Formats: sequence, C-alpha cells, structure tokens
Amino acid sequence: SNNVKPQVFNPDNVMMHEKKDGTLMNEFTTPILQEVMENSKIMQLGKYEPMEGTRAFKLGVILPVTKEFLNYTYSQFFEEMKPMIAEAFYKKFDEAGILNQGNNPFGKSIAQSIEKTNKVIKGDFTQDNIIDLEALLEDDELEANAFISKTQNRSLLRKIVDPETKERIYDRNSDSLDGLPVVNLKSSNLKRGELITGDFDKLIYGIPQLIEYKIDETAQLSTVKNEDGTPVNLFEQDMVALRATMHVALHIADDKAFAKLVPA
Amino acid sequence: SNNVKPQVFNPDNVMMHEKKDGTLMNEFTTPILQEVMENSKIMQLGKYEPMEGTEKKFTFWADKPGAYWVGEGQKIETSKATWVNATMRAFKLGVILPVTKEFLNYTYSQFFEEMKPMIAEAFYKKFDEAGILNQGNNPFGKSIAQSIEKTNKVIKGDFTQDNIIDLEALLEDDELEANAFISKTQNRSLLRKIVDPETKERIYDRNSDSLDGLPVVNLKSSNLKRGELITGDFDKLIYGIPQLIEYKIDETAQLSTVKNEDGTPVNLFEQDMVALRATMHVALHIADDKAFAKLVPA
Amino acid sequence: EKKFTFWADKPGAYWVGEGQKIETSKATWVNATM
Amino acid sequence: TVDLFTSHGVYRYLTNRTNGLKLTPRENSFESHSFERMPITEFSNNERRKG
Repeated sequence: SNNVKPQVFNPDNVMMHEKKDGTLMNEFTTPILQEVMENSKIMQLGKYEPMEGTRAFKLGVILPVTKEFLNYTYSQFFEEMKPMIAEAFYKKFDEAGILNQGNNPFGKSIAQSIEKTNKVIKGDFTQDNIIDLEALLEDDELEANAFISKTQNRSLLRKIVDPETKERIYDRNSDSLDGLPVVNLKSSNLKRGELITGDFDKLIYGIPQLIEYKIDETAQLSTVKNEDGTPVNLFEQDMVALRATMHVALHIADDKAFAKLVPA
Repeated sequence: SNNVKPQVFNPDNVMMHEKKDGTLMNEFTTPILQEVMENSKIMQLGKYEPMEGTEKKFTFWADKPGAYWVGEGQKIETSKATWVNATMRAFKLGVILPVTKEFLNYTYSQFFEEMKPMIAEAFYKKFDEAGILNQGNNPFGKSIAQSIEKTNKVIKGDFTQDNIIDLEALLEDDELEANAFISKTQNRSLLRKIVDPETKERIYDRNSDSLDGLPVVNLKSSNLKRGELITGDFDKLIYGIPQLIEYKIDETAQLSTVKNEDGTPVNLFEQDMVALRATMHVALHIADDKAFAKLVPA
Repeated sequence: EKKFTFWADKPGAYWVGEGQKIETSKATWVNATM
Repeated sequence: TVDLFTSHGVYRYLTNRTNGLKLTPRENSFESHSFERMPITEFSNNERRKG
C-alpha cells in the first residue's frame, strides 16, 4: 500500500524488506550457514514401519513473506528455507517422541516409558554407572543399541577410563561410548548431566505423508492480524506464503527397553 | 495451542477422516449407488432453444391482411400486418462440497469423482420441480402449474375415460392438441383399471406406459400428489442451457456459509481443505400459457 | 458374514443470484450387514 | 438430415435442433456397402489442421 511506515503484523512473523527503523535491505547479501543441519534422531535410531493411511498426527507451518522482500531483499528465500523447515519438523518430532515435550500429541514417548518402568540411575558419569545403566537393559534380556546425549557432556565422558585396559572408554573421535554410538541432541530440554540408552529397534515410527510444500499468493491468513486487527489478505496486501505439512506416527513396542542416567 | 483434536464445523457439511470421538476411518468400504440417476423431465419433454447470452428474444406474426370484393374501376382498399414479441432469461444453479484433504487421501480417493453424477441429478431435479410444479423457489416468473393456475384450466374428479378425454378436449378447445402426459408413478395403479365399456379397450397400456396412445412421463417429485395428472402441448414449452454443468475444484478460496467452531470463516488454504464447486445455467419459457391443463382429485 | 455401504443422503442444490454466495451441502452413506 | 458411416454400412436419420437432435430413423434407415472400413477419408493441411 501507500503506507510509508511499514505494516506492523501480529504476530510479527511476516518477512519484510523494510525494518521498523526504516532501513531498507536493498542489494542484501545472502545469509550463510553458520551451523550444520540437525537430522531427526528417532528417524536415525528407530525402526521404520511401512504404513498405509493413518496412529498418525499432522505437523505443519506457514511462512508469510512480503513480496517486496521476495523481489528486492532475497529472491531465492523460499528455495533456501524449505530445508530449514524440514529441520524444524525433525526437531519437533524428536522432542515429542524422546522427551515428551512440546505438547506431543501421542500418548507414547520414551520419557513416559522410563518414568513408568522407573529405569533410572542416580549418579555421576563413571564406568561403573555406565555399566549399571547398560545392565538395566540386559537384566530383561534386551541389549543396548546406542546412546542419546547432550553434546555438552563430552567433557565428562573424556574423564572415564577403564582401569583394567587403562584406556578411555569414550572414543572422542568416533563419538562412541563403550563401543556404542552416541547421538547428540541439540534441544535445550535434555540437561547437561543426563544420558539415555535403549534398544531403539523397539521404537517404531511411520510417515504416511512425506513433507509436502505449497506456495500460495491468494489465501487469507486468519491467524495473522494487521495492526488494525483485520486478517491478512495475501492478494490485496501483495503478499506470499509457503505452507508445509507432514504426517508422522510413533509407536513404542516394548516400554522396558529404555533406561536413563541422571545426576544425583 | 497445539490443539490436535479435529475441527468441528457448522453446518456439519465437511467430510472428515477423523471423528470427534477419536475413531480413525481407515479401510473405508466405498458405498455403492443403489438407484439409477434421474434425467430432467423438462429436457425430455420440452423443446430445446439455442441461447448464447443470458437472454433470448422471440418474434412472431400476429395479424394478417384482409381482402375485399371490388367492382370494376372501384378503389382497392388497404389492409395491415402485425407482429408480437416474447423473451426469456436464464438463471444459475449451484452447490459447493467441502472436503478435508486427509479425507481425500486416506478415506475416499474418488469422492469428488463419485459426486459429479449425484450433483447432476440434484440439478436436474431442481430444474424440473421449478419449471413443472413451481416448487423450490422457482426463479422464473413462468411455470406449468402457474400457467394452469392463471388459465383455470383444471378438471376436478376421478381418473376415468370420461375425465381424461375431457382433459385432452380442454386443449383443442383452444385449437391445440395434447402431446404427452405427466403423472406420479403412484397412480399407474389407478390408470391400470379404467376400461372403455363399449370396446373393452383399456385406455392405458400397462406394457408401453402409453395413456390413450400418448406417452406418459413419471415425476419422482413428492409435490405431485397421487390423484393429479398433467397434460399439454409440450412443444410450447421452450428451454435453454447457456452453460452446461461446470465443475471446478479449489484449494485456496474462503468459504463463508460454513463456520469454524470459533465462528471464523473456513479458509481452505490455511486449514488444509479442498472444495468442489458445481454450477449450471438454465432458462425456461412457456410459449403459450393456454397449452397446459390439469386433472385434480375433487 | 457380509457387509454393505449405501448412499443415503444425496447432496442438495441451490438457486444462486448474480454474484451471490453459493451454499454448501453434503452426501451421506449408511452401513448394513447380513 | 444425418448420414452416419460405419465400417459396414450407412445409417440414415432425421433430426432437428428444436427437439435436441434426437436421431430418428428414416426411410430405408440402413444401407450396406461393400468396403471393410469406414469410407470417408480426411486430409490435413499440416499436423495442426490449420489453414
């Protein structure tokens, strides 16, 4: 529109060419990847299950962009944002399935399995506590397959050495503990001193609908209010939006297959 | 919010893959169509008329010259011709079916493909009941029942050879000849027991569905009562179709005759829904209000 | 055992003025078993 | 007047636009021919049949 102050949106999720202070991102240099992509950990550890139809639940998001931004500031925005959305979905799914966090829709999670079976070790990281953690699984004829850890505790793992072989139990190059691979979770909910392990083949997942993307220049975003409170009309307000959706399903076949180590 | 329960709609016109009790509808057994889809009885009996725009004009002769006997050398007198005009306009039918895309993926892949004949049936019935019986908010200021009402061309009494011949005679009383009968299938019971007492000929062919040798057409409508029968010179009933049924399927419009649980209009894009629109243009014209007559039980 | 599903409600249809809102309607089906 | 040519014969009908082009059979409604394929041949000016 002829508005010389930029449009304030509520919530402020719309991408804009002009900042609130009047700065204009003309000739704007494309951002660069300061971090690597975080793959889904339950899609890495767990067992895939061929599934037809839906239990499943639907993930989704919408990204609105001001077409000024899409023309002058960053033309390829939607092509470079697609994988970042996929990462957001993987993180939401991992956080729901593992930690029972983020308003998970399933009634199932590893955190709930552990809280039910009380398979928790109070203690600092020591070779004896690692062996006890593993024995909590082998007690029930199940053998540990991998470890889940907050990367910030490698400082603790390097301090553990086998007093028989007199060598590090943790291979800091392989990132494997006692010969088992350790995967790192970037989420803020798993605390520094916490470690999880289990036979992840007992954790089953399915994906009835792979991540689908649709770009639209016409819809109305009921959820995004103009400053006056009217809903955003993409066509009249010269705006564009990307919709992404996915269906994921999670199942835990045996909830005693998981154990957790936590600080005393 | 992260509210994962399924969306309630008002009116409950939206097809859904998940029920509010938590039942999830996989393995759906696709329903089989019991009946046969009905044709438009107006398109069957009436006269088609090409119509390019939403309106059409007709012009006919009305007055013809006279003649005179004149003596030798007498002045030959004048005479005059005259014409009259008539016109007809079209109206638009339509309906929209909204569908949740989960439903369209995991429950009924063909649903929109299976609805198209049921829509064509509902449209043809809407047209027939408007033009024939003046029912269903008839948009045209024209109809058979309305022409009969304005002419008072109604016979009262029971189905008899007497009354049915009187009914047909009521048309040649206006120099028109009957061409067909419109009746309610409930009443072929009555027609299948009226017999000419001289010849012992039955007025009705149970075999050919002919009444006094004219063809009979049955209405499925519930408005035409058992005891009622209609006849006319249907060549005087003109219809046109400027736009045959157009379907379109849209994934991003806003509906407004349907509201979310919170009262917000349904947005197909933001809510991940799809909707099927069907429309048709149809036009109706009674060329001569006197060309129709009706028999009614007293 | 055998099971059947049949169409039970036909969608309706509406007369719509020039530029007016087209209203919606739904089909429904019914289950039987014999 | 309508002639319909098939691989075994000609069917002949009458129609009018008024009744909706309902094809009505006609005097000598069918007439056999001794070819074994439809007799009419079409030539095209080019792939698109444009003048």
